[PDB]
Amino acid sequence: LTVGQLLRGGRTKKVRRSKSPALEQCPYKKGICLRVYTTAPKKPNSANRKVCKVQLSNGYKVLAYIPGEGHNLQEHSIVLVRGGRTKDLPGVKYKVIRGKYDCAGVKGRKTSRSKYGVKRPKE
Amino acid sequence: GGFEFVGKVVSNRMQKGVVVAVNYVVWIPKYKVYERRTARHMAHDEGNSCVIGDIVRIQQHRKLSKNKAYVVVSTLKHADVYNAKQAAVLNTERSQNKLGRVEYAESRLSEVQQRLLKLREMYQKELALN
Amino acid sequence: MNNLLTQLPKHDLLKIKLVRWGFNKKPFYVLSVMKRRQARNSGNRYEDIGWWDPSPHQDGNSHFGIKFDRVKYWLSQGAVPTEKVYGLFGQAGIIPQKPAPPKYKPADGNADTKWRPELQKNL
RNA sequence: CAUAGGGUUUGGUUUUUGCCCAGCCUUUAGCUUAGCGUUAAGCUUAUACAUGCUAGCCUAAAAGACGGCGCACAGGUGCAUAUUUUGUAAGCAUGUAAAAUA
RNA sequence: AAAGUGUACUUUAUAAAGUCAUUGUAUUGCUUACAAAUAACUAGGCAGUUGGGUCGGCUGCUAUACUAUAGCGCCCCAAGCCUGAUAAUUAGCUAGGCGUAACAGCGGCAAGCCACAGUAGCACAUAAAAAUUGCUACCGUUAACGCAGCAGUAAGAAAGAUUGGACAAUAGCUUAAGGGCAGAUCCAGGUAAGCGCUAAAAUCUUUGUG
RNA sequence: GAGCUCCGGCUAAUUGUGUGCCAGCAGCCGCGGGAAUACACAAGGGGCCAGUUUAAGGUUAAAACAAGGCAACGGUGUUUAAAAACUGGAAAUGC
RNA sequence: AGUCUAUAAACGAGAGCUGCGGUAGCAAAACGGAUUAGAUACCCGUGUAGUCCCAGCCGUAAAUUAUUUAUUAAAUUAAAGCGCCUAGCGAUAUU
RNA sequence: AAACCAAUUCAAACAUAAGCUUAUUGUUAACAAGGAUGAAGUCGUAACAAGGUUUGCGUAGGGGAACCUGCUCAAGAUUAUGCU
RNA sequence: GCACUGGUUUCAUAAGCCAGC
RNA sequence: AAUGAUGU
Ligand SMILES: [K+]
Ligand SMILES: [K+]
Ligand SMILES: [K+]
Ligand SMILES: [K+]
Ligand SMILES: [K+]
Ligand SMILES: [K+]
Ligand SMILES: [K+]
Ligand SMILES: [K+]
Ligand SMILES: [Mg+2]
Ligand SMILES: [Mg+2]
Ligand SMILES: [Mg+2]
Ligand SMILES: [Mg+2]
Ligand SMILES: [Mg+2]
Ligand SMILES: [Mg+2]
Ligand SMILES: [Mg+2]
Ligand SMILES: [Mg+2]
Ligand SMILES: [Mg+2]
Ligand SMILES: [Mg+2]
Ligand SMILES: [Mg+2]
Ligand SMILES: [Mg+2]
Ligand SMILES: [Mg+2]
Ligand SMILES: [Mg+2]
Ligand SMILES: [Mg+2]
Ligand SMILES: [Mg+2]
Ligand SMILES: [Mg+2]
Ligand SMILES: [Mg+2]
Repeated sequence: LTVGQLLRGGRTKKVRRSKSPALEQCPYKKGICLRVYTTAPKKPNSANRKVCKVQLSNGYKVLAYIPGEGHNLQEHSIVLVRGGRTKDLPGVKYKVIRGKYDCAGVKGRKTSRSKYGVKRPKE
Repeated sequence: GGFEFVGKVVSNRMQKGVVVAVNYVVWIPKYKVYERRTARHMAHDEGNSCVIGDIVRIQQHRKLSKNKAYVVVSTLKHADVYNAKQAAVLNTERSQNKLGRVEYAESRLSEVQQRLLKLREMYQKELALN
Repeated sequence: MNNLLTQLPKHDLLKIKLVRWGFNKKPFYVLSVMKRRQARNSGNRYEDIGWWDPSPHQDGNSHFGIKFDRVKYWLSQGAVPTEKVYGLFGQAGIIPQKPAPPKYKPADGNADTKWRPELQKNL
């Protein structure tokens, strides 16, 4: 650009979007489950992945993935949601933190207990 | 700052008033250049005879009105004003007589020579002062 | 940033005051010329003139620094030292010692423990 | 006291553009956690508030403020404000004027 | 003026002093210029609006400068003034601070300036002043109150500490009889920034025994 | 000594058993269809350490004033043109 | 007496629209005959608007190579003033 | 005292909080459309070779759908037998 | 009739086919 | 001479 163009607002700073817009720049958000069901992934994968529809405390509704093996989530259950995208599931951009208010940890887990909300066995 | 300015007269429509334009520059740290800007100032004219197009000098003064806080001190250049009567006389002189190719060229040469001779004398005087 | 004041107060007095600049139970003081009615550690000053370390060192002495020329200048202008500053100036020999009034109140029997609950817990 | 890159686009190569990762600084969540000394600190609501406390001291025209001095100092917040402000620079007449010392 | 003055007040077989009242060479200051985020899918804006003349603009008590901020207000007179103007969105500003070789970018800590105290209009308060001063209307609870003072409670939120001790020190208010007041401040309690040290005994540390 | 996390490649660190495109993993490329160093568990090993590993913000990994393109895709249909910026030029007439 | 253009204006293929005049040849649409599993297309026969003249409207093209100075056969090199682009995808959004 | 200061009282003027209207700010709606995505439905074969009628731009008309036809234009069309 | 289950098939799946219900 | 299922 010429000197004149630069002076007259020639350059504009690039703007980048967030990956979890529903969190409103917050690490976590509380919500209540509306529906719990399963969905199939895209090609070339094949499985029945567990997902739930949650309404956040700010009024937004998003799809959340439930990690681990098995869950006790039903409709009208309080959960805590964080960022994180499941690549094979289209439209799922959030995950449920396990071990918190209503969700419980995976039974029988021995490794990576922290990521699945399992306490250290005292026995 | 803003004690004194030199600018051009852009409005003489007020009673004992005038508007003067000023040029100045501002440093832009990010692009390392000077940006040219302009401003307008209203000044008090006691003579009340300024002409649009004059170059004048204004100086800081006590506030006189809402937008007038300067006074005109001096005029550095007077704007030209068309005068029909003088122009008509010049046209009559030009049409009074005509010269041929040779006569006009010779007259032009003589006039240049006389101007050159006087200029040389002035330059020598300047060197003598040095 | 902290440009020193130049105009003298019109409705208050100038004083020479001690400013607390220590640590927990490690006092340290700076002497400055400040308006009488202000915050203790306000940034409004006319000049910093000295420092004082009230605790003893290995040599058994306390250490005090002061500008001899500027102290006289501000005393002439009208700056009034506080009670403690008078003591420092009196001992340092800048000005004669200021007499103190007679005392009749029975002195405090708990001066270094009354205000320290940690000691009282052991007591 | 002075400028470091790697992964990826499936015939090969070259080239252009996009995407992801490694540092430092700052808050929460899961699991886990003996003690002492100390530095810097209380990062969402100008949402609604039970209770205690934060500014009084002195004197007296008949034992009492009505009078004097303070509350023009401290402490809290950032609603409003694009300029009313903030950050800087500049300007504003005179031997300070009178009188026999005849 | 860290001063002078008094048909004034208080203390004294010991007296120096302070208290109250009053006093300053003009008797507490206005103005201008430059810089500082987006923004044209905001193109016209202004009529007290731009300029000129008379009058007003108080709180006296040196003398001149031919009246010595100002459309700040009334009356009259001339048509001018602005034009990236006008209208919108967002934000307390400076700066310490964090990343970067720098340029640039972003805005937790100490301090300075400005604004505000449930909302709005007013009276005092000029010159250094309204959280803890008044009047009126309105909003929310119940004629009253408004914790954005310290501690504390409820709701909201992913996430916000004790209804603690002391005036011993620093700073401040009052007081000549040497005192009084204080959630400023200094200390303690609570919360895995950070920094330092301990978590094993040893001729009972030859810095010993004698 | 004590916990948290990781061991296909980027990136320091492997064997066994179970599962059989199921259950699940995943920052990116991607793993699982009966012979899995990538899923679950056991052992062994790597990193950091009273801490450790996600998530969410500021900045860097040259968005280009120092310093990018219109030659992968972008110069607009053409000309005239009293703001601004930069800056001297070879014109008119007659058979 | 210049370069460039923020802003503003004029000129502007073919098709299309309104009125007036003209209509040979050609030819959207339309109607028949064939081809083909189907032919709603390509091929053959007829054939209206249109193509033409005058007066208005519309302002759109795969509507040429960016403009200027110096050098140069070009090129290359260095400057002056602008417009446009910042992964793709997606509106008859609103004004 | 006819002056000044501190009060009570009625009257007139001034502006104003409050108050009224206001575009259209947001919520909301039967219904009719559009776009994006989804391991293995259906009809045709439009483009890529001369793609089997060269491709495409502007505009008009027509067709279940891709597409087809008229008018000018672009090449983003690579195109082999002179003379007498 | 479909539906459902199993077999067949394949590297695996879908479809197809076959049998039962 | 219309058609050529998915994954690798
Ligand atoms: K698992
Ligand atoms: K807050
Ligand atoms: K007094
Ligand atoms: K207010
Ligand atoms: K065009
Ligand atoms: K045309
Ligand atoms: K064309
Ligand atoms: K580009
Ligand atoms: Mg794991
Ligand atoms: Mg670094
Ligand atoms: Mg007193
Ligand atoms: Mg604000
Ligand atoms: Mg108020
Ligand atoms: Mg105050
Ligand atoms: Mg409140
Ligand atoms: Mg509080
Ligand atoms: Mg004191
Ligand atoms: Mg933690
Ligand atoms: Mg390795
Ligand atoms: Mg790995
Ligand atoms: Mg594993
Ligand atoms: Mg065909
Ligand atoms: Mg075809
Ligand atoms: Mg074709
Ligand atoms: Mg052409
Ligand atoms: Mg088919």
